[PDB]
Amino acid sequence: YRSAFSVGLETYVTIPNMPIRFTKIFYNQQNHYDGSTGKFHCNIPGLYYFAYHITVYMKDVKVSLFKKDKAMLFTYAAYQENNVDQASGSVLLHLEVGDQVWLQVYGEGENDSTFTGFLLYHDTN
Amino acid sequence: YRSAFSVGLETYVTIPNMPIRFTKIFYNQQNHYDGSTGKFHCNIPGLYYFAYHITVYMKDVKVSLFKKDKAMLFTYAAYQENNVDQASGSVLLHLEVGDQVWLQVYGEGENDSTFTGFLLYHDTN
Amino acid sequence: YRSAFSVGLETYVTIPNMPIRFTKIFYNQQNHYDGSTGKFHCNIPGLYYFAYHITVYMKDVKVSLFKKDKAMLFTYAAYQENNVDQASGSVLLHLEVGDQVWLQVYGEGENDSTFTGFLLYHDTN
Ligand SMILES: [Cl-]
Repeated sequence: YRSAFSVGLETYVTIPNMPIRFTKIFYNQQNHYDGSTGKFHCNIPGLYYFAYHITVYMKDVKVSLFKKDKAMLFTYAAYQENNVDQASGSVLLHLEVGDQVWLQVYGEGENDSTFTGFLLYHDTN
Repeated sequence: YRSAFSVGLETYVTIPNMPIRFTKIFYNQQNHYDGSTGKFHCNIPGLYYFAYHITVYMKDVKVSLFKKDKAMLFTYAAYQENNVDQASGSVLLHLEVGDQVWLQVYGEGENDSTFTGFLLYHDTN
Repeated sequence: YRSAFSVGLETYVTIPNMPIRFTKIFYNQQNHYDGSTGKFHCNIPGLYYFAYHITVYMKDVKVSLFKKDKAMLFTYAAYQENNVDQASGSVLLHLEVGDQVWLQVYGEGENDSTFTGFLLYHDTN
């Protein structure tokens, strides 16, 4: 059971209020990261590890890791960071088939920023 | 073989000289992280990956990752960071049954801070 | 299939223009990290996760994660960070037998810095 991705941006600060569209692709063999939207689509249910290191050239930075719960049919910020120019973070999240995870930043308009996730434990039922 | 946890705090700077008691729980299905103490208890021996991203609102910050060696019957700082407001780190540690791992900070009294660990390789004997 | 390492330095800023020779060893049971050179040697082909948290006491810092592609017979910077005193990063990289991965920093001459990697998915053919 394989499902992983690692993507980059190579810029200072992308556009806010939208999913960060990471263009640079370090790994994406299962094609579970959508480069056209910046969202990771879960196709294998289980526990996933997400890690990111984002640089931001904005004021009042607000970094959020979103999860769209497919079964609950609603989106929420599973993780949030505030007022940090160089925001780093990592978290474990359990995902179901259809769930979506992506990164988002908010700030006021006035370096490799990464976003990595992989399946650690797959569900066994 | 599953053993993982990912926990948060959602505050600026917790209390020093004691294990950081992470209240927010992102994942804890094996119930190996003690929310009442902030210590992870190893129940499966093997190689574990620990990662943390702590924000601190204190002076002369001192971030330490402690390991209580059950067999050696003594506690030591397996990792330490000094004079960093936004401390990030990750490390691989081999643990035995009964070992304990936790985070601790020291500073002078005057944002999601995470602490994640999971079993990478379990011992085979 | 096991192949992992986690190493430290315990200093402020090592020497530039050369692979960072991490002397402190948190884990190295497969002996795939060369302490005399600072390079990780891949002996099991597959997808590897690399994470690092380097502190630097230099000006115009330039942190790079190098990969020597054994089959292509050439070395390139798989990851790069610029003008960051406390540089953190993580990435997934696929490696073949003979590939080498190491960290490198550039700066102008005027705290635990870690470097961790482990085999996530091994190739199955
Ligand atoms: Cl990290």
